[PDB]
Amino acid sequence: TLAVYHRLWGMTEQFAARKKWGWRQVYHRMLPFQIALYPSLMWYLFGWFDDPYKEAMTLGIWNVSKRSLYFWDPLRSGGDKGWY
Amino acid sequence: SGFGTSYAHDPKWIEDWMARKRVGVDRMDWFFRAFNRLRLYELFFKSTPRFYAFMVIGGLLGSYYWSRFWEQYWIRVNKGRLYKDVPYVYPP
Ligand SMILES: CCCCCCCCCCCCCCCCCC(=O)OC[C@H](COP(=O)([O-])OCC(O)COP(=O)([O-])OC[C@@H](COC(=O)CCCCCCCCCCCCCCCCC)OC(=O)CCCCCCCCCCCCCCCCC)OC(=O)CCCCCCCCCCCCCCCCC
Ligand SMILES: CCCCCCCCCCCCCCCCCC(=O)OC[C@H](COP(=O)([O-])OCC(O)COP(=O)([O-])OC[C@@H](COC(=O)CCCCCCCCCCCCCCCCC)OC(=O)CCCCCCCCCCCCCCCCC)OC(=O)CCCCCCCCCCCCCCCCC
Ligand SMILES: CCCCCCCCCCCCCCCCCC(=O)OC[C@H](COP(=O)([O-])OCC[N+](C)(C)C)OC(=O)CCCCCCCCCCCCCCCCC
Ligand SMILES: CCCCCCCCCCCCCCCCCC(=O)OC[C@H](COP(=O)([O-])OCC[N+](C)(C)C)OC(=O)CCCCCCCCCCCCCCCCC
Ligand SMILES: CCCCCCCC/C=C/CCCCCCCC(=O)OC[C@H](COP(=O)(O)OCCN)OC(=O)CCCCCCC/C=C/CCCCCCCC
Repeated sequence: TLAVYHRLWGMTEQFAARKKWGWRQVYHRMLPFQIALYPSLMWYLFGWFDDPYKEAMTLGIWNVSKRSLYFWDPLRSGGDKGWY
Repeated sequence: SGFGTSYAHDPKWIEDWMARKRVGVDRMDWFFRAFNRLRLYELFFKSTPRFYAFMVIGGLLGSYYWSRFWEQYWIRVNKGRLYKDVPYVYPP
């Protein structure tokens, strides 16, 4: 019967490894939230980057020609040197 | 009839209106049937993290092209009256 007790004692020997695995599975389930976090950050920080990085970050969809007709810096509407 | 008195009661045509229950009739089922084929629910809505990503990425793209569309509308309506449309001629 001591053998049985040995098995019952030993079935929890690896508690630290099992609790680590538990938390590793909670973190695995939280990785998908990155899909929304990262684009939201770049969405809020877009105005911080320089124009050439704005263009590259959007694969060229955004460029200087895409700035609004009334740019917040009116002297730079239509380009850095103005419309004409 | 009886409008404006304590005898007011629903006219006949309102009673007939409320007698039409449209039981067992669905004239808009085609819309939902075709909408479901986009698989938006299976791909995005069902999972909360993907639901958030749809709102964020959709808002990002939607906001940009919404601005783009109405900027073109503004340029068309005000054609010939914008600063860019009328290059200035310097006096000699
Ligand atoms: C991001 C993209 C993702 C991928 C692509 C996605 C593509 C899909 C996009 C889909 C977009 C939505 C389209 C509409 C879907 C159908 C309607 C719906 O929601 O169904 C749910 C549900 C369906 O009804 P149900 O009773 O459950 O149906 C049961 C059975 O299916 C059938 O039951 P039944 O057969 O027994 O019928 C019962 C019921 C069935 O219910 C209905 O069918 C009635 C409700 C239909 C609403 C339709 C909404 C359309 C959306 C507007 C789009 C605007 C485009 C503008 C373009 C501008 C571009 C810049 O009908 C009635 O109760 C009978 C009376 C109905 C009276 C309705 C009066 C509407 C008059 C419209 C006149 C328009 C004239 C325009 C002239 C313009 C000239 C230039 O309807 C609603 O809940 C909708 C009405 C809610 C109140 C409306 C709020 C009004 C205030 C806002 C005003 C501003 C509008 C802004 C529009 C924004 C658009 C984005
Ligand atoms: C009798 C009456 C009849 C009435 C008929 C009415 C017809 C209905 C009309 C509606 C349309 C019908 C279409 C029929 C298609 C038939 C063919 C077929 O079998 O379809 C395949 C299939 C149909 O599903 P199924 O065959 O029944 O399979 C069911 C499965 O559960 C689902 O399959 P699955 O998920 O296993 O595989 C789908 C797979 C198909 O694709 C693949 O398998 C490709 C996999 C990659 C292969 C390797 C490629 C390597 C190279 C890549 C190079 C390119 C890189 C760059 C790509 C950039 C892309 C942006 O991926 C996708 O389609 C997209 C999902 C990708 C993964 C999503 C999860 C990732 C995280 C997302 C985070 C959440 C937010 C995201 C952002 C949301 C937006 C803000 O998929 C679709 O048709 C669904 C399309 C999903 C895309 C979004 C659609 C929404 C946008 C609609 C716009 C509408 C505009 C309206 C304009 C109106 C003008 C007036
Ligand atoms: C199998 C598929 C592979 C997919 C990826 C590769 C193929 C993709 C499709 C083709 C495009 C290839 C890439 C081209 C990009 C060009 C961008 C460019 O030059 O833009 C111009 C801009 C501005 O350059 P410019 O100012 O000289 O002007 C460009 C010139 N004109 C104007 C004429 C267009 O440059 C950039 O923005 C350069 C960005 C480089 C970014 C490199 C990132 C590398 C990865 C970093 C990892 C960081 C995390 C580390 C983690 C550590 C571990 C935890
Ligand atoms: C393991 C192998 C993986 C690869 C497998 C093969 C398939 C994929 C291979 C792709 C390689 C080819 C990429 C071509 C890039 C051309 C860039 C260019 O000329 O930009 C000039 C543009 C414009 O240059 P500009 O700023 O000088 O503009 C001049 C404008 N005019 C003419 C009016 C004066 O530059 C940029 O926008 C800079 C950023 C570049 C964009 C980001 C990197 C490239 C992304 C490629 C995406 C490909 C997907 C399909 C297209 C998506 C868009 C609709
Ligand atoms: C759960 C708590 C959450 C708390 C969240 C707090 C609120 C966060 C608000 C997010 C704001 C995002 C940034 C907005 C920037 C706007 C950019 C813009 O419009 O640009 C204005 C204008 C544009 O000028 P241009 O001539 O085009 O040249 C600039 C360079 N290309 O100037 C700029 O872009 C400058 C922008 C500078 C941004 C600096 C960003 C880095 C700041 C670091 C913050 C670190 C915070 C750490 C907090 C730790 C707390 C424990």
